[PDB]
Amino acid sequence: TYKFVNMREPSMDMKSVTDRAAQTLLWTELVRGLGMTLSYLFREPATINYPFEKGPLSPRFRGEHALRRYPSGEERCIACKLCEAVCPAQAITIEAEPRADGSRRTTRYDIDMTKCIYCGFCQEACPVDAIVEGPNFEFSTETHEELLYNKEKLLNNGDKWEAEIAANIQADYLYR
Amino acid sequence: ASATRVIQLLRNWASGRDLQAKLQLRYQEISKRTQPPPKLPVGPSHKLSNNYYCT
Amino acid sequence: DTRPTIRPRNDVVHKQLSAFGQYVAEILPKYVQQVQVSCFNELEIFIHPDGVIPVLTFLRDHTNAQFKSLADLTAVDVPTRQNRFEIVYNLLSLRFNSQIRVKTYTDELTPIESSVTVYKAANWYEREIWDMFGVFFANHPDLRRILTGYGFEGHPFRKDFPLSGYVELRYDDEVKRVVAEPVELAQEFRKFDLNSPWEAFPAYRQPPE
Amino acid sequence: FRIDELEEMLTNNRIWRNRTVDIGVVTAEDALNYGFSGVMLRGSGIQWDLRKT
Amino acid sequence: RGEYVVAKLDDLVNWARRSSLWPMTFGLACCAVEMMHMAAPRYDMDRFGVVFRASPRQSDVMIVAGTLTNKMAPALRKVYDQMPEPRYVVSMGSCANGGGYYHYSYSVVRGCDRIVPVDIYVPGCPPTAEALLYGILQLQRKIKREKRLRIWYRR
Amino acid sequence: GSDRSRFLEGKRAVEDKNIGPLVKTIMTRCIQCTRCIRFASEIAGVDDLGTTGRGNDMQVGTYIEKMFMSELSGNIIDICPVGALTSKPYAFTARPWETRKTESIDVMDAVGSNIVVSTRTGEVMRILPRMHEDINEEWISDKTRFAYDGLKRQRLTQPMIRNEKGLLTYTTWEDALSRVAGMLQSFQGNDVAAIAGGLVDAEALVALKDLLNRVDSDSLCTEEVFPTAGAGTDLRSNYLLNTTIAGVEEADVILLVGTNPRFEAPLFNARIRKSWLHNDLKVALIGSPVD
Amino acid sequence: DDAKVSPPKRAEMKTSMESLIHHFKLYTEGYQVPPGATYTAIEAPKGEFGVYLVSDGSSRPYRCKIKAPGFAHLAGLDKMSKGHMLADVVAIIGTQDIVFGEVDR
Amino acid sequence: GTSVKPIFSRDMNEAKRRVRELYRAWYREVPNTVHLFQLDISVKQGRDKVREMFMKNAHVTDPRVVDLLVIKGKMELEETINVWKQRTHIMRFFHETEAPRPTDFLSKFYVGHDP
Amino acid sequence: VLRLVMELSGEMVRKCDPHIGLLHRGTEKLIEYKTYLQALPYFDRLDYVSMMCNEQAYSLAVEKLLNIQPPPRAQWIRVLFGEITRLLNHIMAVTTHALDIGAMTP
Amino acid sequence: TQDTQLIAVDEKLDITTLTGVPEEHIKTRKVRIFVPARNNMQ
Amino acid sequence: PTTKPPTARKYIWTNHKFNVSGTPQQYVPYSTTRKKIQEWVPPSTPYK
Amino acid sequence: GVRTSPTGEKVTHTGQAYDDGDYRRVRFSDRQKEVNENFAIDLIAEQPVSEVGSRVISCDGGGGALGHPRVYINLDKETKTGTCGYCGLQFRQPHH
Amino acid sequence: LHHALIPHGKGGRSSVSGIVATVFGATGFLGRYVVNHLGRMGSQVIVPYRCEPYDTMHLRPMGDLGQIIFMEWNGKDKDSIRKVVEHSNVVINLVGREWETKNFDFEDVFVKIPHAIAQVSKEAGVEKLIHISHLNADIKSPSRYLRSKAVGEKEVRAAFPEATIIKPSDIFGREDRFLNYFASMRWFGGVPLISLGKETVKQPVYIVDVSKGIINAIKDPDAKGKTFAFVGPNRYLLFDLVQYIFAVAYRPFLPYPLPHFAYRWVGRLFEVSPFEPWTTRDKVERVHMSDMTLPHLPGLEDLGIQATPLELKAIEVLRRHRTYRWLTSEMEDVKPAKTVNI
Ligand SMILES: NC(=O)C1=CN([C@@H]2O[C@H](COP(=O)(O)OP(=O)(O)OC[C@H]3O[C@@H](n4cnc5c(N)ncnc54)[C@H](OP(=O)(O)O)[C@@H]3O)[C@@H](O)[C@H]2O)C=CC1
Ligand code: SF4
Ligand code: SF4
Ligand code: SF4
Ligand code: SF4
Ligand code: SF4
Ligand SMILES: [K+]
Ligand SMILES: [Zn+2]
Repeated sequence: TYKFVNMREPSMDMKSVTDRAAQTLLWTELVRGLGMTLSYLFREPATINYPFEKGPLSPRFRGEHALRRYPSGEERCIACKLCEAVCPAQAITIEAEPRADGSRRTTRYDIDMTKCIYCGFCQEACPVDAIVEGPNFEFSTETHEELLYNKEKLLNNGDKWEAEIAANIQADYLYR
Repeated sequence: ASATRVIQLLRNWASGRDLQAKLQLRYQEISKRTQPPPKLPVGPSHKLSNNYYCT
Repeated sequence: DTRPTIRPRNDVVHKQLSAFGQYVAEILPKYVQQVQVSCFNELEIFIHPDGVIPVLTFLRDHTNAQFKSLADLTAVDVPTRQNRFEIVYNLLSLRFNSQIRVKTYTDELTPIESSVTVYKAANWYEREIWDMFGVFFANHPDLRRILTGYGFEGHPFRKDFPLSGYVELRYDDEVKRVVAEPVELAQEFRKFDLNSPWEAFPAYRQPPE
Repeated sequence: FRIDELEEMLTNNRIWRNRTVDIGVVTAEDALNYGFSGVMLRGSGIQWDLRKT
Repeated sequence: RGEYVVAKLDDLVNWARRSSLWPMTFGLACCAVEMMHMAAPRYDMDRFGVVFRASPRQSDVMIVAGTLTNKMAPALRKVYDQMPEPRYVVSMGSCANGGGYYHYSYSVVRGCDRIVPVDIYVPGCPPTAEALLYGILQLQRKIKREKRLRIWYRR
Repeated sequence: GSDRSRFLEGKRAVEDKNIGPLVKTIMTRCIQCTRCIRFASEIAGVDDLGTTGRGNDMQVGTYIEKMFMSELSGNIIDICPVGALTSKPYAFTARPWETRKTESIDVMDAVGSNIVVSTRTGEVMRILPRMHEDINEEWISDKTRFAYDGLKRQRLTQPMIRNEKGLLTYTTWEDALSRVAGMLQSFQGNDVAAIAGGLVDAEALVALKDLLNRVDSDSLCTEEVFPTAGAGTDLRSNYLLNTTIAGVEEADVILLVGTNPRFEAPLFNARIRKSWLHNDLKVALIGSPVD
Repeated sequence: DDAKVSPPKRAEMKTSMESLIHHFKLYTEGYQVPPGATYTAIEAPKGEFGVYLVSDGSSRPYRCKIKAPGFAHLAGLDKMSKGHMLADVVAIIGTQDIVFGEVDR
Repeated sequence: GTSVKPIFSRDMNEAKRRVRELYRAWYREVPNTVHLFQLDISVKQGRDKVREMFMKNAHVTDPRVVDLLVIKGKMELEETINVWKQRTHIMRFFHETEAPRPTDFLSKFYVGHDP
Repeated sequence: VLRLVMELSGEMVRKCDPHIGLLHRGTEKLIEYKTYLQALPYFDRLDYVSMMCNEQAYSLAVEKLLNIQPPPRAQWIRVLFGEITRLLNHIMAVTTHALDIGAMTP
Repeated sequence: TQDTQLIAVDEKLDITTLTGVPEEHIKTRKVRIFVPARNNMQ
Repeated sequence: PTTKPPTARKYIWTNHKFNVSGTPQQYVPYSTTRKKIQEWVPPSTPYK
Repeated sequence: GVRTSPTGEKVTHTGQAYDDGDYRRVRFSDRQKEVNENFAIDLIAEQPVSEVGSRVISCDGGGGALGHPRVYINLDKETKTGTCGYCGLQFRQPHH
Repeated sequence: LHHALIPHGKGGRSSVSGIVATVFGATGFLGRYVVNHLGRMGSQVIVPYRCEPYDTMHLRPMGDLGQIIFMEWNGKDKDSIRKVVEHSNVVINLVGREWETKNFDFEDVFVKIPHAIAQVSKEAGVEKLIHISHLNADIKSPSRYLRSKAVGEKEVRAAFPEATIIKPSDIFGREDRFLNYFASMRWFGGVPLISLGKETVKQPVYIVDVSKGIINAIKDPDAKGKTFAFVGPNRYLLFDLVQYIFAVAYRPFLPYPLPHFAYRWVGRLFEVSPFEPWTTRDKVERVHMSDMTLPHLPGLEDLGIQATPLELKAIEVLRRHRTYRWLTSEMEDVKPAKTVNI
């Protein structure tokens, strides 16, 4: 099925021609829009007072990457390198090693934020929920080197945004 | 981000409609953001028998 | 049903498309080489290059064919075959709604006649191939480079062309302009070795020799 | 209630139409050979839409 | 002594610059659409004195919004080179900051910094509108911490 | 295989048995494919790797905490289908879908076993055997396999010259070649020599011989000594495994003149062992009673 | 439901062997696609949007080509305006609705 | 096998002809592209670059290849003439920012591992 | 990003010449180095006003190759969000067109 | 049977200058062909 | 958070930090790995 | 534990510490070398050795689905403590 | 060489050349250019600054990420110098002004600052230092500029025995304040040459030449201790030089005879402006002071660079001052001035 959009040709009686002549001469649709915009002027302005008020978000929000850790304090990352094999932009780099305790943690774990495209593929790839993307988006930096994160920076991110990530995961792990 | 009835009648007449039925705003009618944990369902081939991947 | 995951099979369209394939094979035996219809009901016609204009016209004009829409035009470089480049024409019918594909072959140098007249949409698509694969098109109205940067070289989609290209550009104050420099990556593309050494699909096994 | 609101501002306006009505006609026959698609076809008049056909 | 008068005067000047920076739009990809959302009613860039619309002759800040390709680079260079001082350039989006998804391309420069100086690096793919707005606020605080006439007087 | 597990019960866990600093052992991952046992019995010949118990509690190992230290032990890493046996020196250094593979030849032994170097990000991780069927089958010695770590240790990278006190201090290339050129130009004739080592290359052998020839210096010596009385190095038949490695697979009797092929050439001894097994070779030797 | 093509749910990930292996390979190698070429087209809001995806038969594709609705549009844009003013050509590129992210590829 | 299809030229003589007026156009172009593009190049050192680029592909002997170079130079000529090209792309042929590269084996050995 | 080299006898345009490539990323070269699962976001970033429509196209191609059909709920979510994408993209077109023509409020 | 003004061209193709590869990459670089040996771990 | 106490744990920071970029408390990237191939130490005894 | 370098820099959990000359330390002047204090090496050692009395013990790392994949460690060797490879808690028989 | 100092790469942005520069006072003229050659080859320069980093953003593009680290430094602070040069292998001194700041006297920026630089550098252990000082520097020159530069050279050489002192002649190149000086001299009426300027010979150098020479002196092994002098290929008498640049700019030339004391009066008048005086009394005492010839000083071509004649590269520098009447004109329209050679 389909509908013809513009076939409504006008009539030609005296009333219709008088109405059309009035609309053309005594500008009416012009006044119609001019009055609609007036109605929008008196309405309630849609505007959020940044940074005092922030936009609504969701528990699935993808933002700054961070390396979580177990309740015992041990980092969850076992350096399976699945996230490195998954990142479409290849922004993740890991070097692993047999630690002094033995658990295979990352000697190097850096995410190039300028290469990252913020997809959330790493977290869904992680089999221990080690790498995640925190709710933070307020990390606009001044130098390009500031963006290139390190393992220590990722650990600090996971130790600062931690109650956030734990609460969001608790509210989202059932969906995923 | 409701208004005065004097302004309320002015905007409606200028807009030529009853816009109070639904505004571009969004008040308390929104969905709650603390929904209970959803128990997600499963797919068809979740049985433990006659689930041979060959077929 | 019993097969809720496997995609539905539509054999009626398959048989009907095969009938039209025999039709078009009989109509133009001069250029047609091999017609076959895929399992998912998509027919492909392998024609000789000299039939780029004739066959297309027969597909564009014939009452019982009635294909006037150039969905896309593409080359698929494959260095193994003797004529590496293969050009695919995708046509869609309106009166007899369906998708047909005709495929021809050419090497780097042997030109392939430019459709344009049969389908005036091909023009820009045509340019892309020349600007992206090196396949020059005979008597194309304007075969200038279309996509890549100015004064470029090579044809990037060629499988021998490296992923990162050959030369980048950046500001130089010594000359007060953007300048082109040979490639020097800050971090090299790691080429992962996928494609596990175990056979996936027994149906499509290459015969031995 | 805002889709129609946009309509009333643009649809019947004198200068939205005058700047836009009957400028750059595209022939229905010449539309499909040019590889045009979507509303570009539907604007000219061919009843074609992948969502239905 | 002179620091009092010169500091008050240059504080006035840098405040005036800070509250009236005029973006030079320059949207190249989806980052442009996200910036456009950032000028929408919700966040309302225009409230902060930023005006979004600006010819490159009358503008203070360039937002490099999207991937910057090789063919683009001379045009962006001529645009910035004509930009009157002061001229702080903010790069939005992973693509413009450096590389991007298409980092290892053949016709995409690996960062706006290799083309033009970047004053604030805004990350995101795309940086959600309010993150862009926060980068703008960071540039505003940068303009606040500006000591031009102090350095002149103490050269 | 399937795409879902219907195992509703608990799994089985097997305690690990250490069998070296060369092979990582996680025996809960084993599938009892018995490849390791058969490799120990036939290929290596050290029959110490076996099975214990029965049923689902059958465990493949060594019962006694014994020390599997054959010259071909590392190859068990490549015969184990699962990660039950792995390489300890390389243990979780790189996921093998990243390492680029480059073919090369082992130089730790005169066998010249074909190998593949697995290098990621400009760094050598491990050495794997390549199939040749004439040199090394698909096995290499542990000495050949776990020798990459020597590359990361003490290395020479910058030219050094003796200072005023007699210590080798780092310097640029220019002065090093200048000193060498000067005192090579000073002395001609037999006064100039060169002793090629053990891991040298043939190309630099030719280059050094030709360079030393232009000053008529003809004392191009090498560490390993061969009796030059008689034919010496003049005939290829004198200094060569003439019958080739594969030729030992059809021999009848072999005499070993006082050698230790288990350590002199592990792959050659593996070939001798396989021919002894299948072709009932009667092997005899004269010399040290090495097992 | 077939886990060989779609990642398994996280519950069976951490409890079942099959799901663990399938997820490991799916995010390591991925679903190897049977060899073949397709031209899939849909009614994108700009216009008909198509992909010519040809796969050799491994974990990776061999060639994907993008039919974007705006490419043929800009190709015909010359015949589109043939005498109208400059304000008309900018009124044309509007319903021409050409985003320069897909035409340009 | 040996038999092949031409693009335009039949024999080395006619392709030799096409490169002739290609050089004609480049000669008549160089001065007014120097003038129009505000080049820092000089007229003579503009012409000799054209000559050296034409001499760069001296080894080519297959006809079809010669038609390919001539049509690519034709595209180059259009790109330059109607100001579609930009000054930076014109300079791209002249390697200013590119540091001089040594040639002798000794300098190659001094610099680093490279043939 | 756009370039129109226009030839005009003053007002009536004689012959235009658009120059695309001004936002050229080697995406078509980029796909055949990542797996399909990694290749998906390219389409998301390809026509960035109709994201889910491009993803629908690519996904439908992929499991058309695999002889696999999505579950019915997946189909319904796909069509619902593709239609939301249609609303988004049409809003783009109409509103930005009115902006070019001069109308700022819509 | 395929008349298109065919010409015997004995010398091998020299598409080198067409490919756009720089001089030192087309000269210095040495490429080897081979059948990749299977991973002995598999 | 008053009505929803976040789950407390030892490794969580006890003091939130704003973005420290710009101020000298900013983060600088650096290789977090050990050394590659290690140099050979020259001997200290005399040449003879 | 975090310790200071001879230069003064804070060593990392991996053991990284820029040496004396090590020209790549100008990056840290007027800045700081970001190091995390919560070392994972020692934050797992002080955890008590669980004394669960069975031959083979399951471990998911706590939190059920939120933990690591369920592994069955073997509490068989009398001379040492079994530990889950993912988390690292040391499990031992209650002195048999 | 340190294990992080071995040369690596191919001379590009990410090539590790093995140079850790300091380029003191690189936020101006040649400081801009040298960093380029240091940034293009790839080297972690430690460019310090006293102004606002705004006037340093133009150094950001000329270097790959992780290079050109910026550090705050103060002139009258040994600790700042120590911080900037603590980890370096070469320290490059370019700090030098042209007008007398009411706060910074001429000598401090030319002996005390260089002396402190040399002392703290030698204490730190930097291998090579390259101090820059005008070629015309004479102990008893009438201009205090050259005098102060001479005492600074002797002080630095005493403090740093192996410092590679560079004596560049007058340098031109984009923002030159020498070519643009006489070019803008039309702004102040007719060009007021002292005694019409028929008696002053000049030997200018292109800035890229001196910057490249500095780079080679860094790479040159024997450059330690020596003192190089940077001179151009040809030398012009002042009048014909001004003729040539005015013809290149196509602006009408109105030479104005002037006594030396009258130009001194004009320089004193111009020295009272509160920002960047267009000319100074010391500048007047410099321009009429012809550049001597110092053949016993090792020149520029011995380093390896080839001097670029002024005629070839005068177009770019004088192009802006050309009006639109001849803004479209090339080089060859202007015949090279009558150089007074040896
Ligand atoms: N033709 C020429 O220009 C010639 C120059 N020279 C010598 O070259 C050197 C540099 O010349 P040029 O670059 O043109 O000079 P500029 O004045 O253009 O630049 C001087 C450089 O040093 C810094 N600087 C200058 N004075 C001071 C100061 N008092 N305290 C701190 N930093 C300072 C500047 O930074 P900031 O702006 O922040 O002060 C800038 O980086 C001088 O020693 C000069 O005598 C020698 C021969 C010829
Ligand atoms: S979102 Fe995470 S996994 Fe995905 S590309 Fe970015 S860094 Fe890599
Ligand atoms: S996927 Fe998770 S566990 Fe594996 S390497 Fe990445 S962060 Fe570590
Ligand atoms: S950073 Fe992301 S959103 Fe921005 S242009 Fe690149 S792909 Fe698009
Ligand atoms: S080779 Fe490995 S898997 Fe096979 S029986 Fe031996 S230990 Fe078990
Ligand atoms: S990868 Fe193989 S060997 Fe390793 S745990 Fe999984 S199934 Fe076992
Ligand atoms: K194994
Ligand atoms: Zn555990």
